[PDB]
Amino acid sequence: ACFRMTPLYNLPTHRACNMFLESYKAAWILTEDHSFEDRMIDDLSKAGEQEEEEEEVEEKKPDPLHQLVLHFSRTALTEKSKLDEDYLYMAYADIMAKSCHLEVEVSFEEKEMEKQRLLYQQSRLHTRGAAEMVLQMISACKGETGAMVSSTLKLGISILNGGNAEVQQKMLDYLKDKKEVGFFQSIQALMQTCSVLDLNAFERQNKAEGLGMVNEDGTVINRQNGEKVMADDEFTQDLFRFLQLLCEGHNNDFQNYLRTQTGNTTTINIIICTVDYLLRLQESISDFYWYYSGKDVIEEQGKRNFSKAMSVAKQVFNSLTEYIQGPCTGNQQSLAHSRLWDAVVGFLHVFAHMMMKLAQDSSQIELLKELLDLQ
Amino acid sequence: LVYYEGGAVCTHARSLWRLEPLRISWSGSHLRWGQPLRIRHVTTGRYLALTEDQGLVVVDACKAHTKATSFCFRVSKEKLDTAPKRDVEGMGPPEIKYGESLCFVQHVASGLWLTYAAPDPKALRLGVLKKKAILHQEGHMDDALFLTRCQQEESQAARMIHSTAGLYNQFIKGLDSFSGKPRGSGPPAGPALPIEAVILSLQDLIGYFEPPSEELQHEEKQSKLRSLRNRQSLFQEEGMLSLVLNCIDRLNVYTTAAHFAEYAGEEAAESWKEIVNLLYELLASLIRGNRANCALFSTNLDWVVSKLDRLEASSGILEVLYCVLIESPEVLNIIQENHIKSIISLLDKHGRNHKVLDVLCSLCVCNGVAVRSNQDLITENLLPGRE
Amino acid sequence: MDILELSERLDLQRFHSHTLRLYRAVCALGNNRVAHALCSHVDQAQLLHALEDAHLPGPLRAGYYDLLISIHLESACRSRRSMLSEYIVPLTPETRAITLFPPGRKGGNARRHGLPGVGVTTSLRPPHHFSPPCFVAALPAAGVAEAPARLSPAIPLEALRDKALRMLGEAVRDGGQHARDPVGGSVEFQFVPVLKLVSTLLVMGIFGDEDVKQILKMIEPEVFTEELEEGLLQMKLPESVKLQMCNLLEYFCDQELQHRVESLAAFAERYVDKLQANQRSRYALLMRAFTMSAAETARRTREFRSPPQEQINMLLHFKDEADEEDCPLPEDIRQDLQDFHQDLLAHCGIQLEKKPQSLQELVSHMVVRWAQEDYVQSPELVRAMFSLLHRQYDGLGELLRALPRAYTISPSSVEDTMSLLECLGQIRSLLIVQMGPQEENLMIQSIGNIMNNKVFYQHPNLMRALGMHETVMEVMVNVLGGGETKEIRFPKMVTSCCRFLCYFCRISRQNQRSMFDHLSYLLENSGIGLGMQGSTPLDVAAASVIDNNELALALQEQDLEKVVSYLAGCGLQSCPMLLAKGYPDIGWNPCGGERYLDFLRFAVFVNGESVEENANVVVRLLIRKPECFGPALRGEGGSGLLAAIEEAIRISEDPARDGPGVPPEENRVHLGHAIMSFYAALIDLLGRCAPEMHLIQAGKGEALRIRAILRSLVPLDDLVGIISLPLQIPTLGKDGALVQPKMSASFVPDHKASMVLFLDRVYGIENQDFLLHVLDVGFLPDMRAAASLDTATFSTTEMALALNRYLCLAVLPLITKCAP
Amino acid sequence: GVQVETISPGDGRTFPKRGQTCVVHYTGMLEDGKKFDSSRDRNKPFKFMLGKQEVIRGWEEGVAQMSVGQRAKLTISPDYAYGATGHPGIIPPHATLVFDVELLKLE
Repeated sequence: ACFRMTPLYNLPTHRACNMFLESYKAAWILTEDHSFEDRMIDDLSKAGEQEEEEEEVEEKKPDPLHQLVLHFSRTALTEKSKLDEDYLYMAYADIMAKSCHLEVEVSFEEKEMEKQRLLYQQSRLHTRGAAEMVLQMISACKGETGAMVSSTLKLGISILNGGNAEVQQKMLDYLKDKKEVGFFQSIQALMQTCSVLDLNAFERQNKAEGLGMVNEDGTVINRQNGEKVMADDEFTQDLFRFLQLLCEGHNNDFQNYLRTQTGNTTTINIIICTVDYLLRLQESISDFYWYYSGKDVIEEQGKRNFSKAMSVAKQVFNSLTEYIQGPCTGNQQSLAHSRLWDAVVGFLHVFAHMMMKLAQDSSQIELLKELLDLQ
Repeated sequence: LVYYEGGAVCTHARSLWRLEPLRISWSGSHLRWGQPLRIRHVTTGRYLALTEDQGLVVVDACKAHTKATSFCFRVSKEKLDTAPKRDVEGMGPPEIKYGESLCFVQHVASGLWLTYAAPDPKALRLGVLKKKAILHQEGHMDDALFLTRCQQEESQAARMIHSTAGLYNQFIKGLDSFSGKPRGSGPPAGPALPIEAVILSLQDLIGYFEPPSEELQHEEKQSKLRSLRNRQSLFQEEGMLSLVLNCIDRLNVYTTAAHFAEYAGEEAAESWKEIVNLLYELLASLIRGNRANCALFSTNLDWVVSKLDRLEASSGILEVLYCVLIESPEVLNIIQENHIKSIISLLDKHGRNHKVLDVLCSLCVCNGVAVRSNQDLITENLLPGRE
Repeated sequence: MDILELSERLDLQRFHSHTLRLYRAVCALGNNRVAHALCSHVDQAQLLHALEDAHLPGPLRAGYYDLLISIHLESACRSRRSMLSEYIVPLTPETRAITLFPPGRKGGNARRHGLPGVGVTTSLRPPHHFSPPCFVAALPAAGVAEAPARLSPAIPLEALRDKALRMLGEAVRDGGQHARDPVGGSVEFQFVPVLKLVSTLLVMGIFGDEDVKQILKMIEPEVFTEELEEGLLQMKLPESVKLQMCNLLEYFCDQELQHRVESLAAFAERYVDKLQANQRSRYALLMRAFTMSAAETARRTREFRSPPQEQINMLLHFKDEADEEDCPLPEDIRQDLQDFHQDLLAHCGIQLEKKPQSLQELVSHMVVRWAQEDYVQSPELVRAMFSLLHRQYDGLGELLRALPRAYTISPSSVEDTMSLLECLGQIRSLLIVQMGPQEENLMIQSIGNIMNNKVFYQHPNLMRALGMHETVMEVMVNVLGGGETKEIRFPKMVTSCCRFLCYFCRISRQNQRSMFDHLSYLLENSGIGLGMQGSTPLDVAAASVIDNNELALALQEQDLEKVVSYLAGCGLQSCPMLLAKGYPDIGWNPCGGERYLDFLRFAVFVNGESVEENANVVVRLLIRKPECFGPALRGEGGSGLLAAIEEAIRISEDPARDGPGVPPEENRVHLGHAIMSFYAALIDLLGRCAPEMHLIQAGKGEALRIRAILRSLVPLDDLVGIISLPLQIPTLGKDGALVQPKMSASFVPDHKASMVLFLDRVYGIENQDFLLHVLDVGFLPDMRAAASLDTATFSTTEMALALNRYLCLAVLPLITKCAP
Repeated sequence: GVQVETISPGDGRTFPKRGQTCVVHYTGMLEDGKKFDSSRDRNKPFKFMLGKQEVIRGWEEGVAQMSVGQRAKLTISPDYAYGATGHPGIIPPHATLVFDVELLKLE
């Protein structure tokens, strides 16, 4: 096969040019970094000459960024059976999410300054309706996982980072005055869609990698397919991080709102939904541990899958902790009467046995450390 | 008959029920376990009842006699019934919650428990989601029922459907009574028709279904549009559309108010034209902006086209057709040369009206898709004459 | 009257405006015949006069402009815009000359941008086609739906473009004067039509360099001066005019992106030439210096051992300067790429005065200033302006997203590529319109032309970039959805839609994977396919999954569950077309069951080995729903498989049970054959699902369980009975006229081959006594029959051929295996 | 069939021959008087070669009788013309056609 692999100089010119195009794109264009998000946000934020007219102060016309947020909110509010993908909304949401965070001993002065700068950058958005737009898009998605809702969740996390009480209050007030069940229905559907470890998919991927047949086009040995096991882990962490940030800072009002929505005709308990997802994840982890129980040493893909699962479980634990913290007595009682105890039992079983197994081989030290942090 | 069913019926009105405590005073009090009550179906007006001949059914109020129709909510199937509760003034303790409490419906006199019948043979073959509900001595675990709120808009719509159905069916019956009987040089000698009630109901329903103003702000307008779509769908599912069509047909049999008067009298003849126009307007309001309701006319498009020539409600019929054509591609696909020629004849006979041209334009294209046959038919029939 | 009287006569104005609307509707979306017809009612002279008429009301003026565009320009602009997204760049000297910036003293990185829309474009766009309007021409005798599609009516494009430029300039000048009698009664009615016409002509490519310069000066003279009058952007305009300006700016940004792509392709050509020469020289050096040091020589040869794409990646991996040394290339060849990269970054503006001095700065400032000056009430304008702003701020990402649609071809392939582009344009046009016989004939002709074309075979990546398979799928599924329940429309066109997609999968794995991605959706539309004869979406799915272990393993459960549910439904009710045709009513649909069964066969069994992951699931699903097995094998009150076959043979003999028995196609279903084929396919699927010998040997409990389940489902005695069952054989009688069995209505050897496969994979043959039993009952008689048929008259008979295939494929290999 | 009436005389000596391209201007009207076609509005003369059958029988025979510089009115019955099928959108079925044809030159 290598003998047949022709030297590139023998290769025809056009094929070589296309190959050069892909190689240059990957190595050079992607590697190049250009930051335009902050500049674009500042340019759109600045409003010009309104002081010159002096009636624009009474009028309060939207600035360009405010107008863009209003446009996207209009699209979200528009009555439709399904939310059509908008690359524009995706790109602009990415830009704002970037702008907000815009991120070995740090002084208290410095830390406070970074907090203040992040608060200002978040104010640029939530003064212009970004939080309401985020809620509207989550309601619009109606429980269908997608890049749109991923971008919306990223924007929400970006503006809510640090437990912004002002964003929390705006979101809660908007939800309470609208009294719409679609938001929490979408959240519930998204959790139900969120995936867990699948031993069958893991085995299928292992078989594929073992085959490693050569592609007819050129040669691609051990070809790799898109990760089947827990592919939506980033989305799951984003969703649960958003829910956590909403309650961050011991916001009892929003905690109780998650437990129950008094004004709304129907109620969904996000805490119990989180417990259910955690239970599903625990069952998956227990089964996967059983799969690896007889085997002396876990292989690299198994380690990676455990790591993804434990990162997700870490985020879930942090979200539940943040719900109950403050403390919120209603959330405490709901969890006490939920299946969290069974989940903890299974987790303890897995923790003990995997601890003993992982201690045996030193190469597994990092996974052991992650396990201990999860405990 | 009563069934357990899942799907759009949860949104639909026919799954709605109203709880009526036996006591008139403080009927709005908090419900309590073991409280005797009656269960009424809003749209039909019928009451859940136990009948020896057909077991669990819905019966009319006249037949309801407080032994068939009396039911209670029980937290647990274990039955003691040692002491009946005393009547209480005021709202009372809040025993039963929405969406949380598990309630078993028990027929007080028999003590039987509401439950599913279980599949009959070949029902499992069909896979139908309908499970007939029965009153049984033991029942199953699963018998427990959640109680869920209903929006004020939807409850109002259900009651309105009940009243409108009763009124329009009475009107249809009155028409059918003298359908073939000329009054001659004498009165029809039948029960007076409810002309004023029909007119007022039609006007109120048109105002009910009126679309939101364009000047309205975007979010509020979208909310109004949703409410309107849901309300249109509920009325359609309960069949008010078909009732309107039946009334229109009965009124159409008569060409003119005088021809109507020979059967019903002058006092109804004056209101004949107003009623037909109002009916067409109500139909248009019901179907306007509603894809499904406009699509229903694919089965009967000739019903609309045949009536275009009529003078009394020409504009209303044309608006109905325009709504249908803007909404439904199916109608466009099922269009024919006869329909196109009828519309062109409408231009010729009723004069130059741009609304007919707009109808023709809608025929050509819907949602970015062109119908070549309709385009070519319009060209061949309209243009070459040049008149 | 004078049409100008409609200014005061309002009712007539509305009627005529809506009449023009109707004209546009009838000629809308490719009805070029109707456009030719409308050319009679409204002529070129009328249209041009209306374009130039100041005194017309705005509705009529805009209507006549739009009617002109619809009759003459709309289809051409649509096709051109559809093609514009892709960038197929031939390798030619014109392509080579292309540079990011235009020759000048300043250094390329710092050197000023060339004017957009001016220069050399080598990307392939199919030419426009027009037909003169003539109404005295001879009427073709050929019937409708057979005649070639009519082209859009011809309009003199040079005169039209000169007129449009002149009218736009006059509008700018008069807007400068701010007169109180605008054309159409409004600045909008004045400007919007001319701008739409100009944008259409730009997209169509009519305007040349100098006229593009004139339009650019009209937009903004100061920025677009090349080395007083007030530009449109400075005028002050309503929202609709701003929207048309946005469309023009959109076009010019597209041109800038296209220029970047073409420059990159040209640089690729030159750089590849240099790299190829250097690589050849280095391998000559290596072939000379292998004597010096073996190890280092071999390590360098590793490069040439790597595939060419890996060689290119390694050669280009010298950006960080940390990997500079490992790259064999010299500093000059590296520096050429570095300079080009810097120039491209400068062109995109990534490298960091009040006066804009560039299209990007102009557009960004204009959008910001508009938003600052007013709260825009048009969501369309808001979207357009902010999208264009996004492009200006990130051109480089736009280039990144455009590159996958860029492909380089030799100039030799240009004619074939253009033919393919024309065919794809027709196919894309077919999407919007509802299907008819004429559109079906056109789709079939385009598909056949594409298949005949070589580029379809040589350049599959180009097809995938063009998204032609997705277009075919969309057309196919629209037709299936239309009249889906009643009966399938355009089966011929759907058959072509497989042959195309199904062959497209056969061509390359990446194509097969791309179609695999849509597998589920094909399966969602498959339900009708069972009634469908010929190729179907189920066959498309089979092509997607066939002979690729990666795809088979990637296959998701829910699809198999859906297939199994369809198969159950087939086992439960009969097909409604057979009853409509009068076929005797039965419980179940063996034909559709067969279709789903062979799909599952292709899924489970790959390249001579079973995929246990899919096979075990299939078995579990089938046992959960045993209706798929058939009314035979039901369990309670169920006749055995052998009795089912015998009853099927009796039915085949007896008419009024095989068919209605009251056929130009001669494919009419025969119930006995359908039942036997169903059961044979089920047996084949089960045998293929059966575990492999080496798993058996290892003792895997799941494999043992599957084999036990299969054995319980199918007893060995029934298989041996079916194998023993006689097969009708040709004979001569009554003057020797060949009496020859009808295969479609008779038991056939493949039915037995399925049982043989099941026996081999599940039950196996281990003992001499059973081997001899099988030989005496079923195999030896069939071999004797085939041999006897080995005569001049019988040798070519279909039964003889079927027996030979059945023997060689199933029986003889088994005897060789069991020879000891 | 074709009825030819001279509006303006030509040379009287040159007549179209088979295989010879005829260049004309024409204005097409139905017998009721409605105009459906004119080459002069497009400003481009119409060219057709005699005996190919590009144009209808009425044009073939009528122009055969015409001469250079000749202007004539040609009346063509439906049989010569598009006939019962007609020209959709443009011409109704069974429509007699009146043409004002000037034979500019032959080439």
